[PDB]
Amino acid sequence: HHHSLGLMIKTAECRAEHRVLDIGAGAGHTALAFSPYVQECIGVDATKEMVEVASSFAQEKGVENVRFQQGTAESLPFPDDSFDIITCRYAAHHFSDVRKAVREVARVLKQDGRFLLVDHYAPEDPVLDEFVNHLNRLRDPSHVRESSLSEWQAMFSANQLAYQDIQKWNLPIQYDSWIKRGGTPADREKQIITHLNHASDEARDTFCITLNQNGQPISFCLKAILIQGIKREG
Repeated sequence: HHHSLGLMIKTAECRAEHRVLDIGAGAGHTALAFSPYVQECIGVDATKEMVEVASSFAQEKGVENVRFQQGTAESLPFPDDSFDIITCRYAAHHFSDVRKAVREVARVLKQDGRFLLVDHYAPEDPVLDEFVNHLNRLRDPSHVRESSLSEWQAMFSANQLAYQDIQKWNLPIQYDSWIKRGGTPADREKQIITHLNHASDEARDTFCITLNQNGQPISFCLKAILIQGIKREG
């Protein structure tokens, strides 16, 4: 996911004295990419296993200014106004309570600090919203919900973040590879195939659904965005 990462780095306007928090840090790629440009990166991930993976990956690359810990966005342990930049890349759809996550992000962000949020999102039309959320939940039972852009705008406003859409793009998904990386079993996959094959015309257009004549899916697109939040006042 080099495009989203490069976009975030570009948009962040990194300075050498900046402190960065990465929410849902995974194997540590986002934090490592920021590390040459800032003073310090802190990653939080929900699983102990990813915290250990990220830390050994930092060691293996010799970076000394990145640290990882276990935690969730819904309860960040950090003081108010402590980060210059907060990043969240393809993680929000896994939050158990996104409204509480944003409240926490806003709390720990410094005044005029930047929240850089990349995720795929639900179209405004509730039927397309539902189609894509169901598709992603079938493949990943960790999936909670991908919010609409309306919803993000309302959550930012609720927490005194200025909202800006930096870039929107279609995120192309190669079906065979997507199923393999999800480890989805045959019966779960059969449900995915039925879902894609029975898509409305509007869903087929919106999500760029490509199929074989025998109904075996080939590709589709998710709707991706980089949103920037800036902490202001109320």
